Formats: sequence, C-alpha cells, structure tokens
Amino acid sequence: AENSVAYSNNSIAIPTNFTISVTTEILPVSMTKTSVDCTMYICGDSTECSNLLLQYGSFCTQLNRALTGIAVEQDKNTQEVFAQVKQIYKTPPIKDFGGFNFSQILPDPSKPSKRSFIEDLLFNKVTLADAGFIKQYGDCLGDIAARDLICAQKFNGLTVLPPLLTDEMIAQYTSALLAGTITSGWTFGAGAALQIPFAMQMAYRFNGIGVTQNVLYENQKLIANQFNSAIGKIQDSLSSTASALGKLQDVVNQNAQALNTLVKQLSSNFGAISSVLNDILSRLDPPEAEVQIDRLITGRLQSLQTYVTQQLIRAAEIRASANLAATKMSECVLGQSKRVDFCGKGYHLMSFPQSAPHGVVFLHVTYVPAQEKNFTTAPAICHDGKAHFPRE
Amino acid sequence: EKGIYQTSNFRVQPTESIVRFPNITNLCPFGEVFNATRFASVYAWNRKRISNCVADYSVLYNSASFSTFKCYGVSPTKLNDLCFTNVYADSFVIRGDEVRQIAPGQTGKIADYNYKLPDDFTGCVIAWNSNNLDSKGNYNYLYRLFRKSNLKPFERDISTEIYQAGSTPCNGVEGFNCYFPLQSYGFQPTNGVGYQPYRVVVLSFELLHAPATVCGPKKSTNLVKNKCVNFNFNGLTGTGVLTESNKKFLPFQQFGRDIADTTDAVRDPQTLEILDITPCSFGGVSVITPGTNTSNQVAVLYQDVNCTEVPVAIHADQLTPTWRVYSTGSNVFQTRAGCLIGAEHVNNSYECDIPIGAGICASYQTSQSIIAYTMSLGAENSVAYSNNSIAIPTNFTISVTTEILPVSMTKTSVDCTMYICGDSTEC
Amino acid sequence: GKLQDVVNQNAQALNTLVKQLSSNFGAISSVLNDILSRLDPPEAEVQIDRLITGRLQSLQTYVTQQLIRAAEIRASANLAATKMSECVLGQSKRVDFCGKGYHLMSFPQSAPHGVVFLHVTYVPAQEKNFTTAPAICHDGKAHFPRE
Amino acid sequence: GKLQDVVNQNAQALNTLVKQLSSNFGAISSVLNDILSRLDPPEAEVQID
Amino acid sequence: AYTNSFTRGVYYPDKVFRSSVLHSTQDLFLPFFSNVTWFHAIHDNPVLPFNDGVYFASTEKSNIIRGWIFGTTLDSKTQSLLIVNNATNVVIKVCEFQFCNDPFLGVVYSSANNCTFEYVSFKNLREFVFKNIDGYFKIYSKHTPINLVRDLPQGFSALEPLVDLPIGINITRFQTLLALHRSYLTPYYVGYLQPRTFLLKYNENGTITDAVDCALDPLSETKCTLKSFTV
Ligand SMILES: *[C@@H]1O[C@H](CO)[C@@H](O[C@@H]2O[C@H](CO)[C@@H](O)[C@H](O)[C@H]2NC(C)=O)[C@H](O)[C@H]1NC(C)=O
Ligand SMILES: *[C@@H]1O[C@H](CO)[C@@H](O[C@@H]2O[C@H](CO)[C@@H](O)[C@H](O)[C@H]2NC(C)=O)[C@H](O)[C@H]1NC(C)=O
Ligand SMILES: *[C@@H]1O[C@H](CO)[C@@H](O[C@@H]2O[C@H](CO)[C@@H](O)[C@H](O)[C@H]2NC(C)=O)[C@H](O)[C@H]1NC(C)=O
Ligand SMILES: *[C@@H]1O[C@H](CO)[C@@H](O[C@@H]2O[C@H](CO)[C@@H](O)[C@H](O)[C@H]2NC(C)=O)[C@H](O)[C@H]1NC(C)=O
Ligand SMILES: *[C@@H]1O[C@H](CO)[C@@H](O[C@@H]2O[C@H](CO)[C@@H](O)[C@H](O)[C@H]2NC(C)=O)[C@H](O)[C@H]1NC(C)=O
Ligand SMILES: *[C@@H]1O[C@H](CO)[C@@H](O)[C@H](O)[C@H]1NC(C)=O
Ligand SMILES: *[C@@H]1O[C@H](CO)[C@@H](O)[C@H](O)[C@H]1NC(C)=O
Ligand SMILES: *[C@@H]1O[C@H](CO)[C@@H](O)[C@H](O)[C@H]1NC(C)=O
Ligand SMILES: *[C@@H]1O[C@H](CO)[C@@H](O)[C@H](O)[C@H]1NC(C)=O
Ligand SMILES: *[C@@H]1O[C@H](CO)[C@@H](O)[C@H](O)[C@H]1NC(C)=O
Ligand SMILES: *[C@@H]1O[C@H](CO)[C@@H](O)[C@H](O)[C@H]1NC(C)=O
Ligand SMILES: *[C@@H]1O[C@H](CO)[C@@H](O)[C@H](O)[C@H]1NC(C)=O
Ligand SMILES: *[C@@H]1O[C@H](CO)[C@@H](O)[C@H](O)[C@H]1NC(C)=O
Ligand SMILES: *[C@@H]1O[C@H](CO)[C@@H](O)[C@H](O)[C@H]1NC(C)=O
Repeated sequence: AENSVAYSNNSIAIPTNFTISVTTEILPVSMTKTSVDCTMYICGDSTECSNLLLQYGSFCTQLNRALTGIAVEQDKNTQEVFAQVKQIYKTPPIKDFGGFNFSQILPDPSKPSKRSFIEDLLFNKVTLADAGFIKQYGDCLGDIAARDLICAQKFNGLTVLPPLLTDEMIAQYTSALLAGTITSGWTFGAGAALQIPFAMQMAYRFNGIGVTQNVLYENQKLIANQFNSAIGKIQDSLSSTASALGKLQDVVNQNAQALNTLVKQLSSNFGAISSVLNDILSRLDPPEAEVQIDRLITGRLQSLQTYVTQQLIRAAEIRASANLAATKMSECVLGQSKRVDFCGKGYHLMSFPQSAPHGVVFLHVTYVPAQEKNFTTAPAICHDGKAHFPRE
Repeated sequence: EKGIYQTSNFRVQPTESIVRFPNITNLCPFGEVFNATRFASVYAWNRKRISNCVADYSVLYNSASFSTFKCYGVSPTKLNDLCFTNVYADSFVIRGDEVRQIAPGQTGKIADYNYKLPDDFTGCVIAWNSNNLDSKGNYNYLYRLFRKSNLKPFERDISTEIYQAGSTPCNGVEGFNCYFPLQSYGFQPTNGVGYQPYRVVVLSFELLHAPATVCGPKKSTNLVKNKCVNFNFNGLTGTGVLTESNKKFLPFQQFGRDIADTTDAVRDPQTLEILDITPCSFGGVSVITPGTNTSNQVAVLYQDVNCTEVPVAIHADQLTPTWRVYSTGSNVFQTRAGCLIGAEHVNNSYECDIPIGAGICASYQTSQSIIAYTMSLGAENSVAYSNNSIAIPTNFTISVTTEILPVSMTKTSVDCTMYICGDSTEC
Repeated sequence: GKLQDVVNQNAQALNTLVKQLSSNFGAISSVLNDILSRLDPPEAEVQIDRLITGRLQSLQTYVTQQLIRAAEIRASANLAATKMSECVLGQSKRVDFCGKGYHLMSFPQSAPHGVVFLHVTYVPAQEKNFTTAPAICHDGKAHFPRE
Repeated sequence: GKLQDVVNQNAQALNTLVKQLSSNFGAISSVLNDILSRLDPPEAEVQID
Repeated sequence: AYTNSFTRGVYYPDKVFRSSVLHSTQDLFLPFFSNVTWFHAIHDNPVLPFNDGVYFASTEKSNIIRGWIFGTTLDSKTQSLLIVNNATNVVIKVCEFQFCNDPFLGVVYSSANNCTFEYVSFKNLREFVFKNIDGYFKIYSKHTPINLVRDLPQGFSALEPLVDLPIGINITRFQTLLALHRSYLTPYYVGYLQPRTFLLKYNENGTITDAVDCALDPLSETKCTLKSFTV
C-alpha cells in the first residue's frame, strides 16, 4: 500500500492507546535418525558378492561413521534447546495472576500425558500419510497381531532409530520453563528462582520498554482482557483447517523423498543383464559373473554415496536453526530482548514456548502502539535567559 | 572405549538346499533333431516348438559329436537347473567358414541375406562337421543370395522372383543387373576345412517366466520350514527363511514382489502353497560396553525386536555357546528401542551415562554389573508463589566460568598425480 | 574435548585416504608396477583404468567431506569473533551469551586451534521473604517507586 | 570485491562443466556422432557407456 | 458412428503380485477418452484391420454373438484363426477354410485341408482384448454387469486374463460371426490399441483400483512425473 508521512519541522505524533499482540514463530530443531546396512543394501545374503565388495576397501565403515555422526548430532540439537534449566518447577495449585488466564498453555491435569491444549492442536497438524518409506516402517511397531515379525530385515537394510528424549520428557521440560517464567520472572535463568506477583512483574516489563509503570496499574483489566482475547485467536486459528506448520512438514517431506529414491534405485541394472542378483548368480559361471556383479556393485555404491552426501548438507542446516532456537529460548523466554524484531514485531514483553513434532513454537507477547494525535513540539524552553530541556 | 557401538555381522551359519519342481514325466524330441538325415537348407530353416520335457543337457554337450558349443545368455554348465518355457530348435547346413556368421552382430552372406540372430539373444549354438554324410558332389543344398533390403532378425523369405539392379524390369531374364536369387553349394569331398558341409543347430528361449515347463533332471526335495536355505523354484533361486503366508493371490500369480523389484512371496509348484521369504543376516545388533581398560562385560541390544523372539531371529542354536549366553537369561528387558539382554534393570533414576534410546540409559555401577534405568531430567522444585510476597537477595557470588571454541583447522594439500600413480608415465 | 575432536577427525580422514591405496577395485593387483611388469599395454590399459577411477573416487570423497567440515569451522569462528567484540570489548545484556549470571567482564586466552573465554559474572544468593505492594496511598494520591 | 567473488566463482564453475565435454574418458572419441557413424550398435554400447 | 470410451481397456499386463503400491508400466493399451465405432448390423459383418491390437466389448442379451475369425488371405492360402462356441464350451481352431462373403453360424461351411493345432475349453458385458506378439496370442477379458442398455459406463474395471495361444503366425485383418436361425450358403464395439504409458494403482490383495494416462493432458503429465495421484 502506498503511503506518505506528514513531515514538518515542528510537528510530532504521539500514541494514546495500545494493543497487546500475540504472534507465533515455528522453528525446526531435529530430524529423523536413520541407519543403513551397507552389505544388506548392496548384496543381501550372498557370499559371492560379499567377497567382491571387500576389494573396494573401506567404503562402508566410512558411510556408517558419517550416518552415526548425523544421528548423534540430532540429540544434541534437542538437548541444547530444551534442557536449559535443571530444576523441574511445578505449576502452583492456586492461580491468581491478576486476571491473566494461562489455562490453554499450562499442562492438562485430566489427561495422562503432560501436553496442553495448544500442544495437542499442534501434534495433529503434522502428518505422515504421503510419506513413502517412513510410514511403511512406522507400521511395523503397530503390527502387534503378527508373531515372527522381525522387520529390521525387511526393508533392504534401512532402519529408523528412536529419539533419546521421548515426547513426554520434552513436554515436561517446556512445562518447567512455563512454570518458572510465570511465577519467578527472569530471575530463574540467572541463579535461583525468586517469586514476584504477576502484575508487579508486568509492570517492570512495561518499564523496560519505556512506558512508566502506572499505566499497567491503571489499565490492568483492559490489558488482561486483551491478552486473553489474543490467546483465544491463536487457538481458533490453529483449530481450523489451515496449513499452519509448513516449515515442520517440509522437513518430513524432504526426508521421505530421499529415502524413497534409495529404494527405487534398487531396480536399475546399470548396464548388467538384470537388476536382480540371484538371476546373475543362477544363470552364469563365476568366471563370467563378476563383471555384471561389479557393475551392480559400482552403481549401488554410487547411490549410497549420493544419499549420504545430501544428508550431510541437509543436517548442516538443521544445526543452524537449532542454534537459532537455542538463542531465542535464552533471550526471548529467559529474559526480555531489546533487539528489534528478534522476538516478534513490536516492543517485546514476554514469550512462552510450546513443543511441536521435531520443533518448537514461540508465542511472543509484544506491545503495539495505537491511535495517535498530531501536536506541536519544540526542542527547549527559554525562561530567564536559560534553556530548559526535558529530562525524559 | 566406553560407549554403544553398532557391530557388523560376523557370525557364520551352516546352510542347506531345497529344490521344488512340478510333476512332469515325459521326454521330448532331442533324439531325432541331432542325428537326422534330411536337414533343411539355409534360406528355409526349420523350426520346432518344444514343450513338456525333463530333457537333460549333459547328454548333449558331453557327447563329443559336436565341434563348437557357444552358448550366449546362460553359462553352459547350469543349463540343467532352469526352466525355459519354450525352446526353438532350428536346423540348416552351411559352409565351414560361415559358422562365425551365426553369432549376434555379424556380416557376410548368411547374417545379412539368409539367417539373422537378434542382438538381444539368449540361446546356445551347436555345430559339427558332416563330411562323411552330405558329400557324394551333392547339389541338393541351396542358399539365397540377393535381396533388395536387409534381413530383420528371426524372419524367413522364400521367393524366386529375380534380382533388379538397374531400371529394366527383367521378367525372368538373366541379363545384366538382373540375376536369379538361389544358387547351389559345391560340396565335393576334395576340399579343406572351411568348405565341407556342417550341421548347425541353434536354440532359443527366454527365462524368468511364470508357467514355465521345459526343465530337466533336478530332483524334488521337501521343505525344512524356517531355516536358512538356498531354495530353487522352477529356476528362480535365493537364500532366506521360508515362512508360511497369508497373501490373497489370484488363480495365476506365480510370485510377488515389492517396491524394490525383489521377490518376497513364491508359490509352491507342487502343493500350490504360498511361501513368504525373509532374509537371514540380522545385522542390527548393538553392544553396550564400558571401557575394556575397566572390564570385559558387555550388554547387547537387539534393535526393534520383541524379547520372546530373540533366539528365533538371531538363529541362536547354530551359534557358539558364548553367543547363546546373550540370548536368554535373568537379564532380559523390553525397551521401546528393542530387547536389551545383559543389564540389570533397576527402579532408580540417575543422569544419563550411555544413551540407549527412548528414555533409557545404562551405566557401570558397583558385585559390579551393568544397570539400566529411566533417566532423570533434574531435581524437583516448587516456587512459593503468593500474590503479595517477594524474595530479595542479600549477598552475592563472583563466579568465573570457561568457554572453548574451535577457530581454525589443519591446512592440507594433495598432489593428484603422485597419489593416483606416482612417477609412472604409462599412467 | 572440542579442540581435540577436530584433530582426531582431521587425522582419521588422512589415515583412511592412505589405507585406501591398498585396494585393487577389481584389477589383478593393487601395485601399479606389478601390473606394468607382467603385462603389455594392450591389456594393461584395462587394469590401470580400473585403478584410476577407484582412486579418483577416494580423492573426491575426501575433498567433499573437507568442504563440509570447513563450512562447520567457519560458523564457529564467526561466533568467537562476535563474542570477542561483545563480551570482551564491551558488556553485553544478552542473556546467557557471555556466561550464566549477569555479565561483568571477560578475558581471552589462546589455545591450540581455538580460543578460551573466562567470563566473570554476578550471581545472587542468600534470599529472604518479604511482603510487597504496588503503590502507597498518602493523601488520596498514589505513590510509585522511582527504581 | 565480495560481490565480484561470487560471480567469478559461478562463471568458472560453469566453464569447467562445459570444458569437460571434450574428454573421451577412455573411449575412442569425445563425439557421439563419430562413434555412431563409425561403429555398429553391438559395439558402440561399450564406447558410449 | 463414434462413441466415447472413458476408462475401458485396462488389464493386468503381468503375472506378479503387488500389494498397496503405485507401479508404472509401458505397454499397449487403449487411450483414455477415445473413439469407438458404434456397430449394429441390422438392415453387415465386414472385415476390419488389425493394426496393433483390437479392443472388443459388447452389451448382449441372449448370446447372439458367437465368435470371430482372424486372418487376411481367407482362401486357405495362408493361415487364419477361428474361435467359436458350441453353446457349452469354447472351441479354438486355427485352421484354414474358404470364408464366405456372408459368414455366420446357423441354428456351417467349414472345409479344412492343412493346419497346425486346435484347442477346446443387457445383463452382463463381455470385454475382450486381442494382442498378437511374436510367439503368442493372448485373450484378456472383462465380464462385468451393467444397467445401461447400449453404451459403455463411466466405471473402471480390469480383471484377470483367460488364455494364451502359442501360434507364432501373422494376422492383418479380422471379422466376426453371428448366430442366425437359418443355415445359408450364399456368396458390439471395436477399438484399436496404442503404445501409451500408464501409472496404475494396486490396493491390498493386489487389485487394480485406478489408472492414470500419462499423455492425455498436461495435468496428467504432472501426475505422471510426480508419481502420484494428488497435485
Ligand atoms: C483503548 O482501546 C480499547 C480496545 O483496544 C478500548 O476498549 C474498548 O472500548 C469500547 C468503548 O468503550 C468497547 O466497545 C470495547 O468493547 C472495548 N474493548 C475492549 C477490548 O475492552 C478503549 O476504550 C480505548 N481507550 C481509549 C481512551 O480510546
Ligand atoms: C480461562 O479460559 C478458558 C477458556 O475460555 C476457561 O475455560 C472454560 O471456562 C468455562 C467457564 O465455566 C467452562 O464452562 C469451560 O468448560 C472451560 N473450558 C475448558 C476447556 O476447561 C477458563 O475458565 C478460564 N479461566 C478462568 C479462571 O476463568
Ligand atoms: C517464604 O515463605 C514460603 C511459605 O512459608 C516458604 O516456603 C516453604 O518452605 C518450607 C521449607 O522447608 C517448606 O517446607 C514449605 O512447604 C514451603 N511452603 C510452601 C507454601 O511452599 C519459603 O521457603 C520462604 N522463603 C525462604 C527463603 O525461606
Ligand atoms: C556474604 O558472603 C561472604 C562469603 O561468601 C561472607 O563472608 C564470610 O563471613 C564469615 C563470617 O565472618 C566468615 O566466616 C567467612 O570466612 C567469610 N567468607 C569470606 C570469603 O570472606 C559474608 O559475611 C556474607 N555477608 C552477609 C551479609 O551474610
Ligand atoms: C506380417 O503382416 C504384415 C501386415 O499385413 C505384412 O505386411 C504386408 O506385406 C504384404 C506382402 O508384401 C504387403 O502386400 C502388404 O501391403 C503389407 N502390409 C503392411 C501394412 O505393410 C508382413 O509382410 C507380414 N510378414 C510376414 C508374412 O512375414
Ligand atoms: C496531522 O496533520 C496532517 C496535515 O495537517 C494530516 O494529514 C494528518 O492526518 C494528521 N495526523 C493525524 C494522525 O491525524
Ligand atoms: C504333484 O505331486 C505331488 C506329490 O506327489 C502331489 O502332492 C500333487 O497333488 C501332484 N499334483 C498334480 C497336479 O498331479
Ligand atoms: C543318433 O543316431 C546315431 C546313429 O548313427 C546313434 O549312434 C546315436 O546314439 C543317436 N543319438 C541319440 C541321442 O540317440
Ligand atoms: C586404565 O585404568 C588404569 C586404572 O586402573 C589406569 O592406570 C590406566 O592409565 C588406564 N589405561 C587406559 C589406556 O585408559
Ligand atoms: C512380545 O511378545 C509377548 C508374548 O506374547 C507379548 O506379550 C508382548 O506384547 C509382545 N510385545 C509387543 C510390543 O507386542
Ligand atoms: C520395581 O518396579 C517394578 C515395576 O515397576 C516392581 O514390580 C518391583 O517390585 C519394584 N522393585 C522395587 C525394589 O521397588
Ligand atoms: C473422435 O470423433 C470426434 C467426432 O465424433 C472428433 O471430433 C475427434 O477429433 C475424434 N478423435 C479424438 C477425440 O481423439
Ligand atoms: C497342405 O496340404 C495341401 C494339400 O491339401 C497342400 O496343397 C499344401 O501345400 C500344404 N501346405 C503346407 C505343407 O504348408
Ligand atoms: C481384501 O482382503 C481383505 C482382508 O484383509 C478382505 O476383507 C477384502 O474383502 C479383500 N478385498 C477383495 C476380496 O476385493
């Protein structure tokens, strides 16, 4: 939209009202840990090929070492974001926070899990339906009505390892961060938690952005109602049919698209007579079979190497967003930030974290100025041959 | 060192063999197409559709009545293990030098004008000499000479309409540029090798078919029912564990496959039963250990495997008795990562020492054994929140901590030519 | 540990590159002189071309992993350069950037292939309960604290 | 200089990919039409691969 | 005489089981949304060519249509085929006759001289695919019931083959024969195949559920290059 500002050398505009605004920021933190058996992928249960593969050196201890490094790093990513404090704070039983209502973000004492209402709305926005291989491995662990089902050896050596911190421990960390922030302010991130009433803490958070502290005490009920309405709008927008978590879905889509290709590349013959190993084993003599088997070995080694290289480049950019989310937890949640547009849009007041699948969601509470009025202004004032300047 | 490692498969097993084949009894005409008298000519070669055989091949090429046994798609050894689903025997008699002109991708006067094999061909070429049979001056053997175009492979031509190489429509007149297409062989017994008549037979088939019939002397065995084998089902082979199936096939679905174009379900050619195949390596074995400088105890994690099915999946009875220790015992624990065997599960909670997965860690604790617990997030706390109470500190502490960051790494450089082939000018 | 793991990885890569020279990749031998002495250059050109591709692949894998490791080291040199400007040459207000507590000052110390910061922070202790109020009414007017 | 370094790297990386087309990698020619006009389709599949 | 056939002409091109996949294959199908000729021979049964293969489908009432003949010389000069029924079991005779200029069956003119072999084995529809490759002749069929009287439905149907015929001979043209009440001696729909490229869907138990034609419009080309159904 086009615009124009009414500039002149003695005119100023000053806001008369404000708005409390709550907004949302989604960041990926970790991704799927995988593991590939070299010998089972290249030639599974065949000793004619396993002795030919040894002539290519250590091209498989190297791939397993690289993938193990990736999978180990994916747990350090979660540990550096969520395990910020090592004292599990409990939420207080009686809730009198001056009119502010934290019901939809504090954990739910009805359900057996520790998730809140917003975390439950977030756990159903990320799906695994169009994912090819990851859904096909995820149906092993629910296939309880089948004895003798060992499915590590059913997907050509490809597996998926589980994360170290389960989905309950992560929610138990975010509830501790919420219960520290609400009942202690910023003091629990710099020593020991020191209690302070909630209105007396919101007053100093107003005083930190340049508004004096009587404004909160004179508009407390209005500010509480604005906060509760801004939380209800977030819950309404998430509960609808919007595709809100796109940044967390693109990670799962990119990870499944690259694992479907590694299986689809097992049906190329690469110049041999057949893409099946047992046909070359049962149609040729070992003088003339270890040319076709060498062609298949070279092609499948190339496919595995391409997969591992793109996984390294892709994990190097999940490490960056995990470092960004670990900085936003320290400066937006455990403090109050003066950097512009680092935590939201407006003047920052406070933030609350929520856990999502393979990620984290921040709810930034900011201060937005509202309807303004023209005035006339002057630098100083002359009284008795002296210039008088304003203090603040 | 202390950690959890992922070990590649090194345990070895003994393996047996299973064969399965249909009920087929009769023989089929191989005793007459090889010692006949009236062989066909080159331009009009014979064709014989063969089916329903148990016909052996070692009775043919071990008999030294042949001079050349060139066999292209299959090795000549294992021609008696496979089914072929149709066999095309062809017969014609040529000069001695043109036996090279039968091969895929040739030239001359036979491969371009009389008989042409395809380039994608899987059969077997048989040729031997007939100097004492078709040599009197025998003129009964004819061969085509000219055509306007080249022969598409596996097709025949028989016609007497004479050649044309100018612009005169020669209506059966032998002048310039218009000649007859068929001429006789000169087969005198007074010539050298390269001119005597030769009896040349060629075969033709295609493999990996569903209802395949023509297959020879392989004796059926019985099933051994969940052990590692080298099975053989109408030609297709493979190593795995033969399991019982449930898949709803059709009246003809001879075998099944998955996304990777590998077979996983096969049909019994005797009992019409479906057999589901599953490989047997089990590489997914992880070894929890402290340092070998400390102890020689280990624990073993079996990745995504239920605890009652551990000795069936790792094939426990065919292993060393030391490996059978780590297959069942008092120390059996079921985690969400798999079945952990060898660690004494406790009810306490500590901080993580060796991560196992899904909330479980393991440590070496003092009677010294390996324990397994659920990791603790931290100390529990409660802040004494009231709506009019505050806490102020009265003293302080000066603390100095440390932070270490890498900045640069080692500057290497590689000579390409010296690495790939040092001081060798041939390379 | 972090300065030791860099040295460990960068020696492990150069050891794998040397041990890769003992494979033959399908040729009759891995020593080039033993191929050259037993064959004439009609059919030595297939064995030598089998070795050349297998050694180029090892070199390319080495260089491709070194580029990713250097891209990772650059990102922590850029963080140490920011901590030197904001923790040492100033006094930062960013929480937990220059140590846990309230930041006072920092001192650098050089290490092999790295840098070490000693952050001096302020940590409060020995608390006591009190009773508080937002304001105080005196003559109908409300009084708020200055700081 | 920092804005010119990116252009100088991208143009060099695009020139090397073009200059790698005049190599034979062990065949008889770096031209496909020479192998397809001088040799037979049974034989040319080993100099094209 | 032209009619739109939507999704008819689909079959199982291989004898391999596939459960819950999306496989692609390149074979001889009838293109989607094609032109089939409307035939009703009430006042001829003329000769029609055999270019790649022939789709056949009819809506019958009380078994009027008996069978077909396949061949081009039609005077025992070169080989020809004949498939008929004796109202109990099917009969397959690849034998040479002289064929009439009004040939049918009477509720009747055959005279063979030299041949190779022989074989014997509105309510519902009788779809039939005739494909002649080198070494074989395969007879696919779809036998589905419909309520519509004359035309092809909008449904999708593809079911299992019947018989393959090891003939190895040549066919250029073909013709069909009916069941007339009188035995004279006087002197249903068709559609030709095309080499398309198709993406098929297998559900559980290995049944073909839906197919995609990768040459009909740009949106199906997008569906084909994404290897998926949704775009
Ligand atoms: C400042 O803004 C708030 C809303 O942002 C105003 O409160 C509204 O007042 C009108 C009229 O009294 C009501 O109809 C609305 O329901 C109120 N909204 C809320 C959320 O309370 C407030 O009046 C404004 N103050 C000034 C001085 O303009
Ligand atoms: C905080 O807001 C929530 C959401 O409106 C309130 O929860 C509802 O309150 C009504 C009032 O009795 C109940 O009928 C609903 O059952 C509540 N919903 C749920 C999901 O519990 C909540 O009462 C508010 N907090 C306070 C202290 O009023
Ligand atoms: C400030 O007062 C509160 C409330 O009296 C104290 O919290 C109590 O601490 C004792 C210590 O053992 C516990 O046994 C009580 O259960 C706590 N009460 C509640 C309601 O949690 C708090 O310790 C006092 N602060 C200080 C520094 O002593
Ligand atoms: C604040 O803490 C310091 C130490 O951290 C206290 O100093 C101690 O005082 C006692 C009593 O005289 C001595 O026994 C210790 O040796 C002192 N320690 C040191 C390091 O000097 C100081 O008294 C505390 N202040 C208050 C008000 O409690
Ligand atoms: C197989 O069938 C095709 C199709 O009829 C034959 O091609 C015909 O050959 C005759 C003989 O010269 C020509 O008169 C026709 O014009 C050709 N038709 C077409 C469409 O090309 C082919 O020759 C047959 N192959 C045999 C009999 O071996
Ligand atoms: C201030 O005055 C200018 C011109 O007098 C006018 O265009 C502008 O809208 C005024 N600002 C506000 C906030 O009304
Ligand atoms: C084939 O032989 C087996 C073993 O005697 C028998 O069980 C089976 O019924 C036979 N099948 C046929 C079709 O004869
Ligand atoms: C073919 O006939 C000859 C007669 O000269 C006989 O010796 C030979 O055994 C026969 N071969 C076979 C396979 O019966
Ligand atoms: C092993 O532990 C002993 C302590 O008993 C110690 O003296 C020794 O240095 C250690 N060696 C290694 C290689 O860790
Ligand atoms: C493992 O097998 C036992 C034996 O029936 C069963 O009770 C248990 O539920 C199985 N484990 C899982 C995860 O289903
Ligand atoms: C440990 O817990 C298990 C179940 O959680 C229980 O059966 C057992 O009795 C407990 N043992 C002790 C010593 O608490
Ligand atoms: C089918 O026939 C219609 C007219 O009946 C014609 O317009 C169209 O071009 C034909 N071909 C198609 C749809 O491929
Ligand atoms: C079949 O036999 C007839 C005699 O009725 C003969 O004229 C014809 O040439 C024969 N066809 C062959 C041998 O292909
Ligand atoms: C497919 O199999 C299921 C059993 O898993 C069965 O209920 C269903 O009827 C089958 N579908 C058919 C026969 O079309």
